[PDB]
Amino acid sequence: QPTAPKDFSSGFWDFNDGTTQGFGVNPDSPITAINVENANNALKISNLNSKGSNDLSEGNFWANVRISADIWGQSINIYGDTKLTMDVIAPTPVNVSIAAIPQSSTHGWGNPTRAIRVWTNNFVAQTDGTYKATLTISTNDSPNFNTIATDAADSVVTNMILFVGSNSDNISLDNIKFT
Ligand SMILES: OC[C@H]1O[C@@H](O[C@H]2[C@H](O)[C@@H](O)[C@H](O[C@H]3[C@H](O)[C@@H](O)[C@H](O[C@H]4[C@H](O)[C@@H](O)[C@H](O)O[C@@H]4CO)O[C@@H]3CO)O[C@@H]2CO)[C@H](O)[C@@H](O)[C@@H]1O
Ligand SMILES: [Ca+2]
Repeated sequence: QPTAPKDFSSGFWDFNDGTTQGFGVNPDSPITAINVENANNALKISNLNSKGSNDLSEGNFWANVRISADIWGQSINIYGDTKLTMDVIAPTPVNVSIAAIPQSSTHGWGNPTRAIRVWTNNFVAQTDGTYKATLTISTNDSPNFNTIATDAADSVVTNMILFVGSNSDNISLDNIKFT
């Protein structure tokens, strides 16, 4: 049930248009019974723990669910960029593991070198009641990200795959952007 973006004028995924802005379970995901929807102007990913998408290690993110913006219909020039950052939102401080594989027309895949984790102690309470952590993926963590960001001949991200793991059946991603 992924839904195309209605407004991507910010140049990054802010999920403020009520859509999953192209995101949904990836065809090659080992896990599929994961819910991906828009809630509270964010990308809400439910049941990660119940479906075994809870690997929190650095190199076994292969066991986690893979999501991708297959019906995104947009793109982002990332030449010269060095980071992929996003806010992880949850009602209580949880643990979330994220590995990413940005894709371009000529650089379709690269095995992530490592997944980046934010642990409970990384979450800060928000006045809205929820807790939020800032997760950042460097080009050092994703070779395909480094390849695209350093390839002036083809530095346009046309899609992306995220490996998402958590010990919480309720987390949200928001403001996923390259900088
Ligand atoms: O073709 C246009 C279409 O492409 C979509 O992207 C595809 C990639 O093109 C495709 O290469 C990629 O395939 C992955 C596959 O999903 C992985 O599961 C698999 O992983 C391998 C790993 O590479 C090996 O090193 C390791 O030893 O084993 C694992 C599995 O055992 O690797 C292949 C790549 O070789 O899948 C993408 C989609 O999931 C774009 O997303 C889309 O936008 C384009 O339209
Ligand atoms: Ca938002």
